[PDB]
Amino acid sequence: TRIKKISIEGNIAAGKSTFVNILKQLSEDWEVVPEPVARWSNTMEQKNGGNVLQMMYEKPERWSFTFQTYACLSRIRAQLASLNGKLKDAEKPVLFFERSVYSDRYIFASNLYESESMNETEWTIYQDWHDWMNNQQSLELDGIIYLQATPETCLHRIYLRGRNEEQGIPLEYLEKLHYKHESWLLHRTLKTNFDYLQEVPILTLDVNEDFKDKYESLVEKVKEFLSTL
Amino acid sequence: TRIKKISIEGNIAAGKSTFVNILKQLSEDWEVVPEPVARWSNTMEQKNGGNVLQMMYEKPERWSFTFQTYACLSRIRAQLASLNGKLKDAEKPVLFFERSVYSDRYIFASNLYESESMNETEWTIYQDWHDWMNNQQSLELDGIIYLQATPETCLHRIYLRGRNEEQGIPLEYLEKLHYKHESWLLHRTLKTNFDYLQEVPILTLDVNEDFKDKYESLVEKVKEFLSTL
Ligand SMILES: Cc1ccc(-c2ccc(CCN3CCN(C)CC3)cc2)cc1Nc1nc(-c2nccc(N)n2)cs1
Ligand SMILES: Cc1ccc(-c2ccc(CCN3CCN(C)CC3)cc2)cc1Nc1nc(-c2nccc(N)n2)cs1
Ligand SMILES: O=c1ccn([C@@H]2O[C@H](COP(=O)(O)OP(=O)(O)O)[C@@H](O)[C@H]2O)c(=O)[nH]1
Ligand SMILES: O=c1ccn([C@@H]2O[C@H](COP(=O)(O)OP(=O)(O)O)[C@@H](O)[C@H]2O)c(=O)[nH]1
Ligand code: NA
Ligand code: NA
Repeated sequence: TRIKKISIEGNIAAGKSTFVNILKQLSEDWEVVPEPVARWSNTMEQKNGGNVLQMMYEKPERWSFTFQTYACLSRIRAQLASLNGKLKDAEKPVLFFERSVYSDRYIFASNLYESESMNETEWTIYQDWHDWMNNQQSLELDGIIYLQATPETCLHRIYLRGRNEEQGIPLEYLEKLHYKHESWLLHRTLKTNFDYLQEVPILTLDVNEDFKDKYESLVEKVKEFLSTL
Repeated sequence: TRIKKISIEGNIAAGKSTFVNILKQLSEDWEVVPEPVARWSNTMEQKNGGNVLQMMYEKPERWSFTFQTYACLSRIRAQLASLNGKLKDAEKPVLFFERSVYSDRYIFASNLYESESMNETEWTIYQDWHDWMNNQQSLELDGIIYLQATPETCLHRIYLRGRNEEQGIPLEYLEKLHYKHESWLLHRTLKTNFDYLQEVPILTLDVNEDFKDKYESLVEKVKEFLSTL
């Protein structure tokens, strides 16, 4: 029938990839679109993405615009392709997106503008492109699952995941991203050019406690949430 | 009925803007989409474009990717808007595009890559974005009118038009762009990811002689060309 689209949102190393790969396995009606940036961080997209990530570590204020535009186009095409290719013989089809087009802009790109890694012209061009690129759209979300963790939990999980380039990320940065997610998804204080988002259902899940071998209660809340949509 | 789409192609100051504003007036069935870059060179797009042009004059190797992506998105939306808003009560509707999506990539963006104003990653990202952005398309061309002028004619016409920032453009640069237009539109030696372009009809017009008050013979060739499409 109609595929349900659910974004999984959360800070760096909150556990979105872990959670998505749990969900993947529990039902033939449940599919997953991993975040392109996540995969680049692990082929022509993969080659461009690896180069942009490395370039960004050196000089965020030169590459933030290029990076954000490509990260968002790569997400849009990977999401469209899952919508068109998968779950068509399924009865209650669900697509779980690792993050969204809205996190790209209102979390990451916004944060880079706010750090002066994009200048006003780059941020304005980026918003114009984003506003327009997302009309020329059937990616509209049925609901958002927020994986809520403390900055400290995420900082610990960055250490656990043990990526060289990430070991430098400081608590202060994560506390910034955390704050943006609280404003957007909990207090719902964040305005956007996407009217329907104000009324989109949000499930908030506390993932401060390890869930890798103990996720039944989280999946129960996901199944209840899905029944309301 | 079905709007016919014709790109007007030519080197800098060949006379495309002059020619398009002649055509505009000759028929209620004839509409024109000026090139966004041309208008920026004369409002939020206008403000972004002015800033990007000025930034480009200072540092082409920093802004070529940002400039080319925005110039092409601005063209795509201005072309789409003319296709959807105009010529609907008209019997033999024609839209004349000042340049195309194909000149953006195969002339300008290509030329900037070739001058090392874009690095390989920027050029590859740009081509990926272009390939994909132009599927998510009803802008396909019925025919191309090539306004063919010598580099010297164009250099003279840059002096005539008398834009401060352009008075620095050297013959060598124009000879480069000229060569690209000859390869693409005359010898048809240039390959592209747009199969149909190999078979698109091209009218070549010599505009070395001033036509502003003497254009009847050119318009006669345009009307004959249109009757074949
Ligand atoms: C790879 C990489 C390299 C570098 C950076 C980075 C480093 C430092 C700073 C602060 C700059 N300061 C300059 C001086 N000032 C005084 C203070 C500030 C900002 C950024 C970040 C990333 N990853 C990102 N990943 C996304 C991302 N992830 C998913 C989705 C999506 N859309 N974007 C965004 S940044
Ligand atoms: C505004 C502006 C400022 C600057 C330039 C510019 C200047 C110099 C150079 C050569 C660099 N060199 C560096 C060192 N090397 C040794 C040799 C080379 C390249 C470029 C050009 C433009 N306009 C353009 N306009 C379009 C354009 N027009 C319509 C449509 C469309 N898509 N693009 C492209 S560039
Ligand atoms: O309940 C959890 C969730 C995550 N992790 C680990 O924490 C890191 C971050 O998880 P993930 O990469 O899924 O986070 P994402 O960036 O996708 O949110 C990884 O090493 C996980 O194996 C964990 O040990 N227990
Ligand atoms: O037959 C012509 C065509 C053009 N021009 C002048 O040459 C310059 C370049 O023309 P245009 O701006 O139309 O060129 P485009 O860049 O649009 O090709 C302008 O000053 C025109 O008025 C001219 O004097 N006679
Ligand atoms: Na599944
Ligand atoms: Na007209």
